[PDB]
Amino acid sequence: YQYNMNFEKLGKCIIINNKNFDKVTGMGVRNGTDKDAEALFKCFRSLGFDVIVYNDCSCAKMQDLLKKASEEDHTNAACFACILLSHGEENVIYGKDGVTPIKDLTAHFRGDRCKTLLEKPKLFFIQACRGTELDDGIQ
Amino acid sequence: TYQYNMNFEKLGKCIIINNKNFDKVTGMGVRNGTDKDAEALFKCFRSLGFDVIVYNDCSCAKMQDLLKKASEEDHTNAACFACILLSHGEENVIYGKDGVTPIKDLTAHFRGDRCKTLLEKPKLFFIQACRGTELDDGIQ
Amino acid sequence: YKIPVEADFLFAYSTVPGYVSYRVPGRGSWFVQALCSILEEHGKDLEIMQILTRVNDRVARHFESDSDDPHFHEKKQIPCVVSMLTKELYFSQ
Amino acid sequence: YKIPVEADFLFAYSTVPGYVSYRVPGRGSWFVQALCSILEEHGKDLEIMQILTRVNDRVARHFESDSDDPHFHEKKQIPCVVSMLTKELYFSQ
Amino acid sequence: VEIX
Amino acid sequence: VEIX
Repeated sequence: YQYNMNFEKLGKCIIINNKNFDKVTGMGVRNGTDKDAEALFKCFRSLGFDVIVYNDCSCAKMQDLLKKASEEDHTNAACFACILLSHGEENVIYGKDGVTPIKDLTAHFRGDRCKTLLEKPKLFFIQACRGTELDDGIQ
Repeated sequence: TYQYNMNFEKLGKCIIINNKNFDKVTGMGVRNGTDKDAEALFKCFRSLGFDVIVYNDCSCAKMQDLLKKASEEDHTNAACFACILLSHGEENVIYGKDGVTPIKDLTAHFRGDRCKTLLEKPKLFFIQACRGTELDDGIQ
Repeated sequence: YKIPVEADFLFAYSTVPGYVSYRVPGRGSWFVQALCSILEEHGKDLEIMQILTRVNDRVARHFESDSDDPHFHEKKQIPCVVSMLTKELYFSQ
Repeated sequence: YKIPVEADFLFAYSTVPGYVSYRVPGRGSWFVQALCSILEEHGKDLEIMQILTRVNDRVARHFESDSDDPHFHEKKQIPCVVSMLTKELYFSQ
Repeated sequence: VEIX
Repeated sequence: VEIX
């Protein structure tokens, strides 16, 4: 009933910390994201992840990063975690240069596309907007 | 304070929408098997303590109004609300016999600002429907 | 004092976005019949996410679509839980 | 014998579909700061859905926008957990 | 099996 | 507060 955590490693943790964006994108600097990223780094480090923080990544870069992790050998890892900190719209997230779909980033880890994380939890934590609606609250 | 408070006169309403037959114009088949779904579900949710109601072959207008009116009822002495949708579906959308209507519009009736008597109370939607056409092939 | 309007919803979809969901004319659909079976056994003692996670496991493991089956040769399905709940949910007491 | 390719994923979105998510230049974003604090206190002893549920609650309850805010004005946010997990997940043992 |  |  629980995932088996008896492994040499908890697993890899990728943190993508997009802060500064190309002016072509029209998007502001994401002030505050550094205090996020380093708070994230200690937490997931303290959990037991091997955390690496990449900054201001392009869409191609973001793709490459997850593609590469997809291709690593996770045989001795319990699980995988990826954390995305950026601007966003629904189903898509911003690189420095523009947008790329979240599905494409995560698809690399599908069971048929990453056999050493089969039956293993694959965790994506995403701090980004998903549209423009506001929630006004009540009570 | 880490669990929802379940001390209420009754657990709550369970609405089951059992769409089986569809208008030919929609191009959608009879959903053989859905009756056994619907029938396992009411027996099941009745046994938990819900006040279960089963609706059959609803139009989109029917589905909307029904959930709208349910939203507008008094849920003050109810712990929670459950709704189960059994129909054809495509991504973000679910079929009436008449055509399609979005899941968001159906559920929005119960938002905190639009159904104050289920405020701070769990609202459950169980959806048996397709969400697109992709197939999953498996692995190992 | 205030509460988000989209809060305290939970959505238990029979399948993941973009994908198909399976129904057996004799027996019923995989998701529902896995759902009920687990609720009949554990509805009264397990938290809602536990229940739905166990449902995820059974639909994923216990079900395939057979080889002689035309249209859809040995196919798989995984459900999809969307939780905006703010507390643990037990159906008792 | 087989397993769906979309299984065993979990997505912890900072917000629900269609909506915005908030960030404070001095302190950080609401979701991340709630996430970390809950992980800091409970990462090794609570199951992940419990963890993420508690995070939903804090973001839901502990945060507002004053009204003095020039653009947004007393707002609120609710995060969004999407689980295709098939087991309970604990980060220890 | 059939599909919804 | 800014939005992402």
